[PDB]
Amino acid sequence: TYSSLLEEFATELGLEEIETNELGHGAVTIDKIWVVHLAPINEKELVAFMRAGILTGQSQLYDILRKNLFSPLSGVIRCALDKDDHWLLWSQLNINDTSGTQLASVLTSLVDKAVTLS
Amino acid sequence: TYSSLLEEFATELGLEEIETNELGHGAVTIDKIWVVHLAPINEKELVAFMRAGILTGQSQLYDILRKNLFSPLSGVIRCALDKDDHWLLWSQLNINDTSGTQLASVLTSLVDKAVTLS
Amino acid sequence: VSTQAITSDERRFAYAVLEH
Amino acid sequence: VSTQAITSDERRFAYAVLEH
Repeated sequence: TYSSLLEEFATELGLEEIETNELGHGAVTIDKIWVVHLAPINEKELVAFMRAGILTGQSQLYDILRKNLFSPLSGVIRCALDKDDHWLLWSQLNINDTSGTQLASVLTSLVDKAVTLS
Repeated sequence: TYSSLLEEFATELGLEEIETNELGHGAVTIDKIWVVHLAPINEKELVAFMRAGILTGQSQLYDILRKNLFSPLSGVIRCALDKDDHWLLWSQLNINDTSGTQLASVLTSLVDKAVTLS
Repeated sequence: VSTQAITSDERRFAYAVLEH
Repeated sequence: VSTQAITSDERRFAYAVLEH
């Protein structure tokens, strides 16, 4: 099903078929600027993630930390910093619970949050 | 099972039986200083969480953000800030996947991380 | 884990984080 | 979501975040 999930995400988005390596890691490019990495991470779950560029200056820190609470809902977007101090955003999702169209939805959220930090 | 989970956490810890309200919210006190709140949050999952007190001064911010990455593993501890700028830490766990002794384990981790921030 | 069962002004601080 | 399929120096930045 991780591969059936990518089979369907590719459909709800007419794209050739997402090439994965041996760790099922794949990537998609968005508005030509954003690379979203997709990867199974456990037996039950995948990660979608991406690089978004530098920390404003400071104190978007508090604002993310103030929103880094738990949620009843899937697809929440989380932010970390890079070794080299770029925002990294990601979401982790139950692979069986997640339709191809939920995934596209997470990615849009991913790319919204980056636009806003960047 | 959320109630069977608390039934077993109470055992692996000889405690009377954890009183919950109508939202199954319960609490435990630890080393006499730490209150750990337990609550079902979804149909599949619970949250364990707690207050830990004030932000050093600054820049433990970056350090948490640098560690706010995704993980293959359950029971990871996450940190937010309070309205009133206290650390809040929490972990969210699949209620069916989680033994009473995994839970005690999360709580110890919860309380370790607070001691270290506080 | 070392200690045991109770609460106070958090069925306040709790009750709330539980939506915030 | 608006665009489509590829990658470059991230089978590096990726390959790595995938353990870090």
